[PDB]
Amino acid sequence: ALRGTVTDFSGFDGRADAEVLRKAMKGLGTDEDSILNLLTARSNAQRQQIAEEFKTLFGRDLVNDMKSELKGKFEKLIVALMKPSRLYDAYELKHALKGAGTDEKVLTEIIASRTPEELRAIKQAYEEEYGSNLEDDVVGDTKGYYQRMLVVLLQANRDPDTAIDDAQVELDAQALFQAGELKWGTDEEKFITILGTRSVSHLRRVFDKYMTISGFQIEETIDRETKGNLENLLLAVVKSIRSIPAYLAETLYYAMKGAGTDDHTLIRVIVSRSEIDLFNIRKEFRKNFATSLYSMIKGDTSGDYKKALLLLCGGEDD
Ligand SMILES: [Ca+2]
Ligand SMILES: [Ca+2]
Ligand SMILES: [Ca+2]
Ligand SMILES: [Ca+2]
Ligand SMILES: [Ca+2]
Repeated sequence: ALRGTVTDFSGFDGRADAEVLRKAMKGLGTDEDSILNLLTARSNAQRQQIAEEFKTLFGRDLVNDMKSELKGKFEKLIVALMKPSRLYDAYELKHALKGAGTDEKVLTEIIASRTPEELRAIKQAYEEEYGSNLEDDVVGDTKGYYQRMLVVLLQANRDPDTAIDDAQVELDAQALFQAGELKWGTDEEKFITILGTRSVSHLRRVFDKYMTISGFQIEETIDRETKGNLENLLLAVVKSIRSIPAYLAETLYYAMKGAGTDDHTLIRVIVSRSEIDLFNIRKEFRKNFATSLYSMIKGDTSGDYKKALLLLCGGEDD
């Protein structure tokens, strides 16, 4: 059921494509249109081969060439599109941790919505690319229970999905009830362990049972019990447990919504998910926000940036 919007090009000719790209940048000016139309029509793996051919044919670096030709957000998008899939998330994480400050929004968004299998891969790529340990970096840049919850998640050791044990579902729902609503203060340690290590199928049942017992959806309790980064993280985990696509569709909505656009987030979610579940994200989006992702992007963005974006997204109605 998980569908992306970008797939492998049928009659792919890495060499032919490279020539088209050279021609589009050679001499005075840039044919941004041909670049944009070609790249959003190739899978990430094909973009990498195109980059290889371009280098053996011209002895020039494609990405470095595009960076000198392209400008602004269009450049940022195309550059993101050229990053190998297995390196992109690591790349975004590294840059969220970089600088004096730390972009918790990015850490929270990626660590909460990625599966353990994905976190495992992201950690390997991170280390072999930046020569640093992802966990060490996160710990060094975060504090309190927010940091603890991230580290628990980074262990990529969530319980596997097996037959649901009802007594166990009851036990956990009551535990969460006593750890929050019935407690003076909050036992965050309890929330972290349960929310961070139980299997996804188990927690979905726990969320429902928790509603029955308390009359509150777990999200309401989280909002009532916590605040700050921890709150954001816990809501992200809960939301992702329920549906990653729905969670990401929501992240997108709020990136555009307001005034102006959180282009970094808009670019990050579309590119990182283009070959995973961007189609599903499209569906959850229309259902929940009554708008088509396409129409939303088409109204908040402009220029080639907007054209490339819509081509990667697609489906005006879906
Ligand atoms: Ca030129
Ligand atoms: Ca530039
Ligand atoms: Ca309380
Ligand atoms: Ca709150
Ligand atoms: Ca806006």
